[PDB]
Amino acid sequence: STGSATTTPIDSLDDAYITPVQIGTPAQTLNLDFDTGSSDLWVFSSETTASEVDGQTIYTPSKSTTAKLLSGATWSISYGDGSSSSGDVYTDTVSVGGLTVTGQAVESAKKVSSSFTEDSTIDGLLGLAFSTLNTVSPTQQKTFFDNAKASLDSPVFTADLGYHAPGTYNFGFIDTTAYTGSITYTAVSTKQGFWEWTSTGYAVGSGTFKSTSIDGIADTGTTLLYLPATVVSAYWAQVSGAKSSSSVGGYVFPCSATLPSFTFGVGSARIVIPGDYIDFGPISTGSSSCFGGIQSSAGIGINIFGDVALKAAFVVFNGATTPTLGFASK
Repeated sequence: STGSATTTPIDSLDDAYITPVQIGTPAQTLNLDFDTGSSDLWVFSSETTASEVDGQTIYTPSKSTTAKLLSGATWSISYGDGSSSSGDVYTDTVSVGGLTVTGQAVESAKKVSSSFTEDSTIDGLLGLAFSTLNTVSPTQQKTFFDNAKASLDSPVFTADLGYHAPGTYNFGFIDTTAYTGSITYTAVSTKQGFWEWTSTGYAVGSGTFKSTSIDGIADTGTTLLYLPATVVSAYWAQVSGAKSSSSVGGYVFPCSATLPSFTFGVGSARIVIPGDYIDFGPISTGSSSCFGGIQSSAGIGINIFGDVALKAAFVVFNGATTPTLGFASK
């Protein structure tokens, strides 16, 4: 089997992407944030505290004839951005772009943190990291991909995120029309439950390539590119007027400035992030100060190849017995 679904930016800055997901019988369609940096499929629901729901579409398990309580199961998650959610668990039928999993754990939120409430466009998350990170207790649950894997034509999914435009998540096949050149595959460590890999270096604009190992995660659920402070400083030093603002919480730059591209290494191959992808607009409405899309990972504890990086490539998440990651230009 295979599946193919369009993913759509939530706003004009590509702050996140939402993909429609069918849950239950008859189908309830929710727009979920596909997150290769986590491993829970959780949704706003009829059980979510009413004051914490503000425009989201909810899953109502009582209206699904295939929903079954996962008795005794609870879940609770906190994300790198400080947001969180928790609740109980049902199993139900979940379909993405034509691909159907029966008995998928659907984690129903009883509580969500303010950032989730305040974002009306995201109805939940669909985790695509390794199932070892799943928070369901007492019995850890499998991700949608893990459940589908054995049935897929090939045990892979791909992320093809658009710049200020829709893109595509495919399951079970590689669309050879969706990228240019070849796909370069690189080793993955699953030791932290992430799609963790090592970039071979970077360049800033037309500058020479610096060969240096950068361990980080391929994370579709993180908006920006977070790299070591040395790398980030080298980038922003090439932008007139850029500075790190402690009050704002990262590098900002005048929108009159021209942003250089940023290249990262995948083996001997190179992915070029165009300068425009690194502009995240005014820090506040009407401000001449713009927020940068490359920021320091110092104090996160890990480097994150988030959407800024991933949307510059066609990315293969290869879930073979020894997982690997593939990157192609497009």
